[PDB]
Amino acid sequence: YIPDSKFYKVEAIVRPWRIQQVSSALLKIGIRGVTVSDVRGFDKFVAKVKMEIVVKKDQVESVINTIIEGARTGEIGDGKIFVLPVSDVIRVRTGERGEKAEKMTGDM
Amino acid sequence: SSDYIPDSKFYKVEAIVRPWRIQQVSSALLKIGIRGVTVSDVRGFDKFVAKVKMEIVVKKDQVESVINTIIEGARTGEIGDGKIFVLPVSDVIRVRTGERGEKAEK
Amino acid sequence: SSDYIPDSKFYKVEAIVRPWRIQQVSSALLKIGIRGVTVSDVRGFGEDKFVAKVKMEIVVKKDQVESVINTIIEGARTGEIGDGKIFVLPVSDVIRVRTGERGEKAE
Repeated sequence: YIPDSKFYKVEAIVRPWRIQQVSSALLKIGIRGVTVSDVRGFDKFVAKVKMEIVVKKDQVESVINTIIEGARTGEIGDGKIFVLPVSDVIRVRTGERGEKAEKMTGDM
Repeated sequence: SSDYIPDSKFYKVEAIVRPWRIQQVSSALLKIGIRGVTVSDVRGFDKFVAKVKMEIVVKKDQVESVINTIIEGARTGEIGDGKIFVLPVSDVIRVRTGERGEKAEK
Repeated sequence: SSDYIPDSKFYKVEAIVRPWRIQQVSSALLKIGIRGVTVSDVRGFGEDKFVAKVKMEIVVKKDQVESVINTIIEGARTGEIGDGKIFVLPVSDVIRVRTGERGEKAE
């Protein structure tokens, strides 16, 4: 990927009713945590949700594929996935940084 | 300089602007042929100022027209008009088809 | 290292933290002269059960990043599981809407 980076944010803008399917699919590949927020596409709007996950470079393709598995319906309006370089990941609780900081360690 | 660092094929143009200027920005962007803007409610400084984040991912060569157009739609002249951020995007994937890169952009 | 990869003039510091720590993080940043933090509500899905968090975003110069990280931790840390994470992403440029000022003038 260009830019090259140790970590990447995978940002998926998908249908709100596909949250659980994407989340469950990610869990199967060891991605235990996703961050979700409400967004609107074009007072007429289309409701979407942004799903954000930060992973190591070697996990990006698996994450993309897994999100598609959960989010795809075959109908126009399935959304888009963006990949952005992440220079650093820090765990607030411990100050751990990098690989020691990327995994989600919240309660299930 | 248009040669943004880091170099990337795509960039996210992220604008934090006044909530009431969103239709104006969207319309202005439509006038230059750009669609697919995503909008979300954010807040700046339990007292807050309501703002809207508008996000559009485009090719490197579209960035300057997008910046100019957002300003055109969002500027009022008063303090609090907001800011625009440009961030490198390594790839774009259309969920429906699996198309990647330029095919997936619009 | 402070020499972040990718190398960039600016970086977005993105903190996903406990909602009740907003005021402490904002105050702490103010104490080091940092203003212009933007916040939004997010849901940690990782019945439709979730954890409420707030995403705090600030775009700063490369040389402000370490102070910003440390200050956010100071404001947001409780020591208990669930304090959240900070992400750092390169930002190629900042533009002020009112003036059209770019680069450091805008940031």
